[PDB]
Amino acid sequence: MGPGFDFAQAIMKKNTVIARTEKGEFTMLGVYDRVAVIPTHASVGEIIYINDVETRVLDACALRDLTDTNLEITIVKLDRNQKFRDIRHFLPRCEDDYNDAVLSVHTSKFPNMYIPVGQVTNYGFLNLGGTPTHRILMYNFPTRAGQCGGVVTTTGKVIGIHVGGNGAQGFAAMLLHSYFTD
Ligand SMILES: CCC(=O)Nc1ccc(C)cc1O
Repeated sequence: MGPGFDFAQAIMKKNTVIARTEKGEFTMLGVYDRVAVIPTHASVGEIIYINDVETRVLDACALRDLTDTNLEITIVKLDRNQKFRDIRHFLPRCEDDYNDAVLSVHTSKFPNMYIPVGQVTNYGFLNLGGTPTHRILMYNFPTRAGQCGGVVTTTGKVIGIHVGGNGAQGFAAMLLHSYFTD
């Protein structure tokens, strides 16, 4: 409907796949080459389904900060025959607050879904399902089951992936440029 939705659509149409694990279907953001991200609670194993195709996982790493605190991001390298568009230049370098974000989801349950969530706070620490988690973004939208892995964007930046909610607020794990240096 406007330039926020425009940037979000451009990311969804080229840089997402539907990932299926034993824990469900998730929006999965492709970042560069065969490297993507997914919430760590997806419990990625040695095999994953990508757009309903059986795919070997070449590597998977559940990220933690240097205090050995969960970040809820798993980086996955897929044995796929095609590379993602390189979007690392859209990733923020530092922890920040944001205005006017969009949360975008693409699954069998919620195809072509876009939500204007408004202001995003650098919330920091969250007890996420009992697990102490750092680098959490918060937005005041009543997000639901089915939105995990959703992409959080502003105009020109890809800032996080949706990892939870409390019925009134939604929570995303930050993406930082430093997670994807090669
Ligand atoms: C029910 C399985 C379980 O451990 N759930 C769970 C809760 C919180 C987080 C952060 C990850 C999770 O995997």
